[PDB]
Amino acid sequence: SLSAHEIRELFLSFFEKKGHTRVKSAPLVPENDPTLLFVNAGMVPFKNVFLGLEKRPYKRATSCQKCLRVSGKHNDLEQVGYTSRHHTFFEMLGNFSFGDYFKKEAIEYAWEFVTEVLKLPKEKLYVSVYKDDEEAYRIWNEHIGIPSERIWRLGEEDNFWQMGDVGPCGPSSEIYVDRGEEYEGDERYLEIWNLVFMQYNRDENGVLTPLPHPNIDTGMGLERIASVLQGKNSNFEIDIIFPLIQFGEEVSGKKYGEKFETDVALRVIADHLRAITFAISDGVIPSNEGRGYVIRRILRRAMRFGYKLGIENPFLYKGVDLVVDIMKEPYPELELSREFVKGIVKGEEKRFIKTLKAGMEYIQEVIQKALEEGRKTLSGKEVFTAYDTYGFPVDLIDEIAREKGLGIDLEGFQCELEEQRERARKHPVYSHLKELGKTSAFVGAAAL
Ligand SMILES: Nc1ncnc2c1ncn2[C@@H]1O[C@H](COP(=O)(O)OP(=O)(O)OP(=O)(O)O)[C@@H](O)[C@H]1O
Ligand SMILES: [Mg+2]
Ligand SMILES: [Mg+2]
Ligand SMILES: [Mg+2]
Repeated sequence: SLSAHEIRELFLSFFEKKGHTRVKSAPLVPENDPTLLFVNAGMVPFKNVFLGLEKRPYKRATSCQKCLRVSGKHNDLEQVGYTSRHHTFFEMLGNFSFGDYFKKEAIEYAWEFVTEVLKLPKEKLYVSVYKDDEEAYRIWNEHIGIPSERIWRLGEEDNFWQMGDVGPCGPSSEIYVDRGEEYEGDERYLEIWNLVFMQYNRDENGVLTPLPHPNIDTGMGLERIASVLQGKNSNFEIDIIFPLIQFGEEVSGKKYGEKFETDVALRVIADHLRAITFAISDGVIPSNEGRGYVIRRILRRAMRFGYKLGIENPFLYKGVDLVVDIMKEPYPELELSREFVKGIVKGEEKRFIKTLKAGMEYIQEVIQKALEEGRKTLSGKEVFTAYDTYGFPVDLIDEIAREKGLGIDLEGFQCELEEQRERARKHPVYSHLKELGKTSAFVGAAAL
């Protein structure tokens, strides 16, 4: 069945055998790249290798990179807690080939692990390849010997990965595990591995030119595949995250399997706990802008659902220990940051807790008040009060109102923001005008 810490260890040890020097996951905080707030894949730290800038001693490298999908174009923070497959923090596993082997090797080493290493029968496996990429279809169907009906040839939106507007990109291939007949869609056909084939380098005009030395990039979700092997139907039910859920059950008294708006918060605490744990360990302090404000948002949204559960006291600080204990094997580093990070998560809570509550009474007050006078949204002078007078993240104010079906007049919040940038300026983060709303959801009032 393999445990979480067993699958990760089987992955890295397996490819090491395939000539892949095991590398240590870089910190969630990008070293020399101010734009990319948080890492998001195993090829992030090696982005300068595929480019040809760096020349690591090894032509091959495997790693379990710590990822955080809460910024830029890959922002999942919204669906976190609403589904069973979306996390902020998550462990990505993968192999990378720096102009070494290619598709014929990337697949072989990818099929042996899934069948000869994960003990998943080859009768329920499924794969995908870029239709116009007969190169991969041959290896799969002909070489490896897989039936055609079990292979899908999709378009660009499904089988063509790119490293931005310009740079190395190319066709891809995904490995899907069939979960029976009781399920439907991407569930029954859970994506478990993403094999990316850097073949072409898109120029500034959108034209694709081949590379003289192709590359390989793979990203298998640890928690996601762990679900399969652990016969679970939720990434939140794995040996490493469930204890965190029950931790919520115990802090509130509530249990799993009853209401929808309850299982959510439970997943919210457990997930966000992982986020705010490794984050602070990798050098992030709750501030009012950029990275430092992403942790604060994640830590404040946990604070909210916790309060929605009835937990009227700082609790996440107790959850930091559980994480270190569950994650001290692959990342012993956390132990040293345990007490450290424990003081931080406890420091933030006792700071905003009193405000977080007062605010919940304010916001909810203008909710029923609004829907009575027939308003379908919250006024700009209302979401702002909660943003300033209460330090509530603008995204949170939105989620708190979205419950009753109410929205928030964007333009109002827009004008209201100008009514303060002109007021404060008449009677760090710099933001344009009319572009205030494209930054007000990522920076606090005190920093905006
Ligand atoms: N938030 C997440 N929580 C859990 N697993 C994830 C998450 N994001 C990605 N994964 C897993 O990591 C694998 C590699 O990431 P990839 O970039 O292919 O994801 P994706 O294209 O966003 O697909 P998906 O829609 O299933 O998240 C995915 O196939 C999936 O198994
Ligand atoms: Mg996705
Ligand atoms: Mg996909
Ligand atoms: Mg994918």
